[PDB]
Amino acid sequence: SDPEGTGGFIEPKWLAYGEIINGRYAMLGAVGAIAPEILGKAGLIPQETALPWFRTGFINYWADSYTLFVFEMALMGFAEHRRFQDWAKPGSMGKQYFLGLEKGLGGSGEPAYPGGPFFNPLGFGKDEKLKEVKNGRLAMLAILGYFVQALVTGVGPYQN
Amino acid sequence: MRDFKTYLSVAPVLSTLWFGSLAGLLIEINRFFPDALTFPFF
Amino acid sequence: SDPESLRWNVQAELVHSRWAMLGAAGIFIPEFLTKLGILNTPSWYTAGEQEYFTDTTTLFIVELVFIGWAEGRRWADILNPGCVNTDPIFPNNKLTGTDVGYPGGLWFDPLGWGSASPQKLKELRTKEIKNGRLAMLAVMGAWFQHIYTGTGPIDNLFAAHLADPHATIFAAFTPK
Amino acid sequence: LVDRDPIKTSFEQWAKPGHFSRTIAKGPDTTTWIWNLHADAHDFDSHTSDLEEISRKVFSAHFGQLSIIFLWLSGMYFHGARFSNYEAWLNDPTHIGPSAQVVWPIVGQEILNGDVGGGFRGIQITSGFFQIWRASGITSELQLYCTAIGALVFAGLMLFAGWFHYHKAAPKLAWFQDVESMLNHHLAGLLGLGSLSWARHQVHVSLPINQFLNAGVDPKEIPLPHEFILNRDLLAQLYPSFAEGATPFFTLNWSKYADFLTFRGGLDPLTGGLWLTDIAHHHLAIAILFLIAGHMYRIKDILEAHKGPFTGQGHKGLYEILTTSWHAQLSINLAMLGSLTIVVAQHMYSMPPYPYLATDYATQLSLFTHHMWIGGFLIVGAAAHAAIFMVRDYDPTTRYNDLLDRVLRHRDAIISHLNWVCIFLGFHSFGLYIHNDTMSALGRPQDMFSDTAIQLQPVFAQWIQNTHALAPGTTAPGATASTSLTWGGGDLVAVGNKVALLPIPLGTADFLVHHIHAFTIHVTVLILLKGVLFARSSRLIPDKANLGFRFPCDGPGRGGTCQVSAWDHVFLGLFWMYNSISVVIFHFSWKMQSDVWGTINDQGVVTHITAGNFAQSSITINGWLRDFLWAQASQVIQSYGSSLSAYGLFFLGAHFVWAFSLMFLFSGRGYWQELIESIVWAHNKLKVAPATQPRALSIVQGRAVGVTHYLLGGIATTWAFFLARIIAVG
Amino acid sequence: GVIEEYLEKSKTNKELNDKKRLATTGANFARAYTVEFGSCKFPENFTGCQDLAKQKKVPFLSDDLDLECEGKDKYKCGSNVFWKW
Ligand code: CLA
Ligand SMILES: CC(=CC=C/C(C)=C/C=C/C=C(C)/C=C/C=C(C)/C=C/C1=C(C)CCCC1(C)C)/C=C/C1=C(C)CCCC1(C)C
Ligand SMILES: CC(=CC=C/C(C)=C/C=C/C=C(C)/C=C/C=C(C)/C=C/C1=C(C)CCCC1(C)C)/C=C/C1=C(C)CCCC1(C)C
Ligand SMILES: CC(=CC=C/C(C)=C/C=C/C=C(C)\C=C\C=C(C)\C=C\C1=C(C)CCCC1(C)C)/C=C/C1=C(C)CCCC1(C)C
Ligand SMILES: CCCCCCCCCCCCO[C@H]1O[C@H](CO)[C@@H](O[C@H]2O[C@H](CO)[C@@H](O)[C@H](O)[C@H]2O)[C@H](O)[C@H]1O
Ligand SMILES: CCCCCCCCCCCCO[C@H]1O[C@H](CO)[C@@H](O[C@H]2O[C@H](CO)[C@@H](O)[C@H](O)[C@H]2O)[C@H](O)[C@H]1O
Ligand SMILES: CC1=C(C/C=C(\C)CCC[C@H](C)CCC[C@@H](C)CCCC(C)C)C(=O)c2ccccc2C1=O
Ligand SMILES: OC[C@H]1O[C@](CO)(O[C@H]2O[C@H](CO)[C@@H](O)[C@H](O)[C@H]2O)[C@@H](O)[C@@H]1O
Repeated sequence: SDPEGTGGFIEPKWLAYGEIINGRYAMLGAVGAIAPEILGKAGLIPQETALPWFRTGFINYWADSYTLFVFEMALMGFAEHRRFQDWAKPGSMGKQYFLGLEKGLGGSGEPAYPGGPFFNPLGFGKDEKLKEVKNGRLAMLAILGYFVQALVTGVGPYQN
Repeated sequence: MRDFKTYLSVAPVLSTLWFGSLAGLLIEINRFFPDALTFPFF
Repeated sequence: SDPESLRWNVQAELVHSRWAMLGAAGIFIPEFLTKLGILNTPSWYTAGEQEYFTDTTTLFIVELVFIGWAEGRRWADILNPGCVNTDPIFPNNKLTGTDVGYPGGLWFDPLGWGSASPQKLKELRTKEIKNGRLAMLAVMGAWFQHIYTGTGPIDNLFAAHLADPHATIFAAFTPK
Repeated sequence: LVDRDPIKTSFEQWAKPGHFSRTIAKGPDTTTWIWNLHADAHDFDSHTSDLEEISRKVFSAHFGQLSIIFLWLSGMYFHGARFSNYEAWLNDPTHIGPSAQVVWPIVGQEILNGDVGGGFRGIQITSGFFQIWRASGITSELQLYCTAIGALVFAGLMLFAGWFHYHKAAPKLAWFQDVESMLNHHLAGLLGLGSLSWARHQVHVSLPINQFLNAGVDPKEIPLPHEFILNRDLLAQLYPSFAEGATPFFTLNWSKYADFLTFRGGLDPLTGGLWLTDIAHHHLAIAILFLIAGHMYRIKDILEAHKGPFTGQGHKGLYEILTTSWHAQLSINLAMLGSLTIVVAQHMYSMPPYPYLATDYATQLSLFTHHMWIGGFLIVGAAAHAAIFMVRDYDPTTRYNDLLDRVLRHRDAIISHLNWVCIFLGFHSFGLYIHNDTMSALGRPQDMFSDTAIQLQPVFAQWIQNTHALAPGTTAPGATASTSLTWGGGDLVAVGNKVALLPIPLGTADFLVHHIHAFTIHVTVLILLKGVLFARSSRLIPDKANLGFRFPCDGPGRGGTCQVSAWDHVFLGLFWMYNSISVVIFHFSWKMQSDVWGTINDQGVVTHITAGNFAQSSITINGWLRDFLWAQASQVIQSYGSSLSAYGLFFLGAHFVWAFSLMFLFSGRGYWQELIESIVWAHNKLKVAPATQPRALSIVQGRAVGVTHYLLGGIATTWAFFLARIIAVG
Repeated sequence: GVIEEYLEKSKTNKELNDKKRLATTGANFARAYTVEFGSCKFPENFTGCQDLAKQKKVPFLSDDLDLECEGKDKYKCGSNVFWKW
């Protein structure tokens, strides 16, 4: 049958709750701070013809370049909509191998978190003494947002 | 899929894919012979 | 809410398909086959290098006198006898319909079990790779595109141009 | 209908004769219903007796206009791009004479394609892109080629919002049937946030990128594709980066400035398109309002309020049903939208807002008559649709005893006056001219009405024009010139190719056209006014809202009983307005060229396209084909074998099509029946006719194929007459 | 077409060609096939001597990445004594 797409007060919000959750670790720059020593800046159009920003940043880059940028975001977007179909369910994913009884070996199950199950029961001594895990990382997202253009330039920190 | 004794229908103005085109192929004879006013024959 | 949307010949589109596509067979394996460096070389002197040309458009005539003949015989007795008038059995005819062809005339028929059944088993074979051939050739007919567009130097036409790195065309692989 | 209603078929209705009132298109065959179907296709007395949907259709099948205006414009930006002449024309204006369209040399074609400027074959333009396009804080041909697809973007999308309505299971009542906010929004931030946003991309980028164009260069010897960011360093030439001010307010010092704006008025010597150093300030100074303004409000309250003695008790309550009409809240609009378009048509020609207009004569009068026929074609409408109200829209009579029930109370009255108004005019408003003929052809000028014989004396001046160009000495601040250079007082020096605007003098031959307009504007309106007013009931027919606002004519009795109705008042009211506009046009160019347009050289001895021939000689209404129609038009009937030629070559057709209208306008109906059978007979003998009962035209269809033709005839006639006497000298 | 010898004598050839030193690109920044440079170590303004300079040095530039971090200085504001002038 024809594919589905139910709107209803607030799908737009479940997938809109989700969009920012992904963007909260695609926040990247300060979540994984080792990520950019200077990688937040993409480094457009600075040909051995010419130039970057403008006075920039200039004492954008060496680089990790290239092409094959569309093929990625498309091809691995050709997976985002599969853990969205496959586990509609009727399970058989573990096609195993025709012969061989020696395949008890499992791996996990369906995972969310420390894995197959949680696992290794046995725990607490010290470590010690649903959306807040969402809310605070747009309070990390939209923050670099203005920090791209984060300048007064002609002048600077009035505050100071 | 269409054999013998009339066939399937078509719209209000398929005449607008009959004025435009067919007829349209005819400018296509009015540049192959970019000219008329009598005509050689075959 | 879902298109309305069609068919019915929904039954026939599927048999210029096995036409188009099986067919692309002819181009797919013979090309690449070609035979890299056979030993080698492609040279065709024979009827061809001295008798004032060989073909092009006597090419077609002879060439598809046959295709002529055979492509016609192909769909227009695929099957369908009864072969005239006058009330509906749909395809846009089956105005063959309830009669196949003949009431006790000859051996219209192939094969016992009062039908034409080329027996029950063989979904196998041609469901798979073949309406493959439909699919396959979609993408190495999308290679036809890649394989040559770019009109190897020898012409920029309507000059945008519009930038410049380096060339393109075919033989297999890719810089990457 | 009836078909499957239910619940029980996605299976769409393709096949089974008819739909549209109920002994419908009947099994039994006919033709009338094929003009039915297209006509009244949009309507509402059928589809359903229940509002609901309709507003759910009109908010969709609306949409596909924007999207369209959007597929359109694209093929115009593309067009105004790679079919170039814009690049070529801009380094080289005063010089060029622009194109966008070009044939392909099939058959006769090519004659139409005739050297236009930056070195190429094509057909000209009187549609001032290439001049909005001055704008391009950037320039580049492939660029417009982005603005272009940027267009097709808005479209497909601003056209899948129309899937994303009606066809999608729709909003409802409240959504519009709560009106409470609508203009709140609209005027505040778009009306505002455009004009606003337009400010930001109207000094940022445009001002500078023609601040130093108004001199020379060849583009990309100027205005990069990014260049205009943070770099507030070239914004250095065109005022401070605020230097020491912070977000206006006052603790600011000017020992030498006052931000961009520094208000102009007049006209760039080198590009008299009015100054841009202003154009930001005025759009800014708009938006604010809208920005403040769209912040009402929530409705009745304000109209439920001020009444009086004779005033409007029903003022109070002026329509619950103004959330429950459309046909009403469309007709109101058209009067404004419409009447608020031809106010463009002036402020344009006596105050150009684009670089290179006036000098560009033909590329802003086309305008001033295109814009001019909407500020009229939209007004008769703005009446029609009120008639459509006045007859039907509401369910019952719940609306009662008010401003209207009032106006109607008098009605053989408001239109009783207005009438005499017109015959007072007409006699003072046209036979006025006819005097002249009868007495200038009699010939005794002593006694004409000349700008010089009947007592008026070498001055017009002392009125209000002369207190306009001179007002920069009131509460007025100032800024060299006026507001509109065409005013009485001071200044001359305007432009170095040809001319632009200068005073524009008056008296008589300006006095009386100005009055024919009155009488023309008035008797137009009489017929629409009385038309829409007497919509539903009368003492010629009271049983007279009983079908719809059309209906052919009630019937041979009562004497006449034909025209009546109000489709038809909106049929003979078009008939006038075609004049209303068609003679106002006739006015402007005969002025604007008899005086104004003309030209400088040494000692700027001015040389109008015509040494004011107007003078003593429009006053004669023959002078109007001595000096007009037979004078100019000599360019239409010379126009063969050229490049424009498509005008002269129209000017015969369409000057034919009109003279085909009368046949549709002037004739019976069981006539072409009585005829259509003789035909139908000869048809049957060969066995070739009956199926689909061929039928003559639906009394009022017939009038539909009058009128519409009479206009697309009688109109493009001049559309040709014009473009052919501004292209080429003028 | 029509062939005489031999689709070639000597086959297709130098049109992709790179071979002994397939170099260009991987190489060029054959300054820096090894962005090798200076000292090791250390004292100061390195960046030679071509390159140069040090322009404003310490943490700056070098960043680059100069290195390191120092009990400075320490950039942050106020100073450099904005020594201009
Ligand atoms: C905001 C405005 C706008 C809108 C949305 C509407 C909407 C409507 N009008 Mg309306 N109207 C308008 C402005 C508008 N009007 C104006 C300005 C006028 C004054 C002329 C009118 C005069 C008018 C009348 C008299 C009627 C309507 C009616 C209607 C309704 C019928 C619609 C229909 O079937 O299309 C009608 C369109 C056609 C059938 C297409 C034919 C168009 C022809 C004449 C071509 C025009 C010439 C052009 C140059 C030809 C193309 C080029 C060619 C040479 C290749 C509909 C609700 C009708 C009704 O009965 O109410 C329910 C009634 O007929 N209108
Ligand atoms: C300049 C160049 C380049 C390149 C390269 C390249 C470069 C290539 C390209 C390719 C392309 C492709 C593959 C595609 C693309 C597309 C695009 C880019 C687009 C974009 C856009 C925009 C911009 C916006 C809108 C959207 C779009 C998408 C349209 C070069 C340079 C140089 C120098 C210095 C010297 C010599 C050497 C070299 C090294 C050479
Ligand atoms: C979304 C937006 C916007 C905008 C802006 C806008 C939204 C603008 C607009 C404007 C508009 C305009 C500007 C209009 C125009 C119009 C036109 C142009 C038309 C014209 C015409 C006429 C005159 C009539 C008819 C015809 C035509 C059409 C031609 C934004 C938003 C936002 C948000 C939330 C977030 C943050 C940022 C912001 C920003 C705050
Ligand atoms: C005879 C004819 C034609 C004529 C024609 C004429 C003799 C005329 C016509 C006219 C048309 C028209 C005319 C249309 C149109 C149009 C337009 C496009 C318009 C536009 C405009 C506008 C926009 C608005 C207003 C202004 C104007 C008008 C400018 C034809 C005939 C024929 C024959 C033989 C047979 C077959 C068919 C044919 C081939 C057809
Ligand atoms: C057309 C019917 C005449 C009735 C109106 C005449 C009253 C005013 C006199 C002429 C009006 C036109 O105004 C025109 O005057 C002069 C022509 O003499 C021109 O004079 C211009 O040329 C010279 C060049 O430096 C100098 O004399 C002036 O500095 C300069 O303004 C101007 O380009 C224009 O300002
Ligand atoms: C958070 C993980 C790294 C540091 C967290 C734990 C304390 C940090 C170690 C400090 C080591 C001794 O003191 C140190 O404190 C800070 C944290 O390293 C350093 O912070 C450093 O981080 C910057 C990162 O670009 C560098 O420019 C400098 O080396 C310095 O700014 C001090 O400049 C350093 O002198
Ligand atoms: C001339 C005239 C007619 C006769 C006009 C007619 C019959 C015009 C209708 C002719 C139609 C449009 C011809 C349609 C035929 C073609 C569409 C069929 C072939 C399809 C094409 C491929 C040609 C009236 O019916 C009429 C009615 C009321 C008042 C005045 C008049 C009036 O003045
Ligand atoms: O093995 C990965 C590769 O990337 C590393 C991780 O190994 O880290 C940076 O370098 C790559 C280039 O290889 C960058 O694209 C990557 O995204 C960076 O984090 C580097 O050490 C390795 O070369």
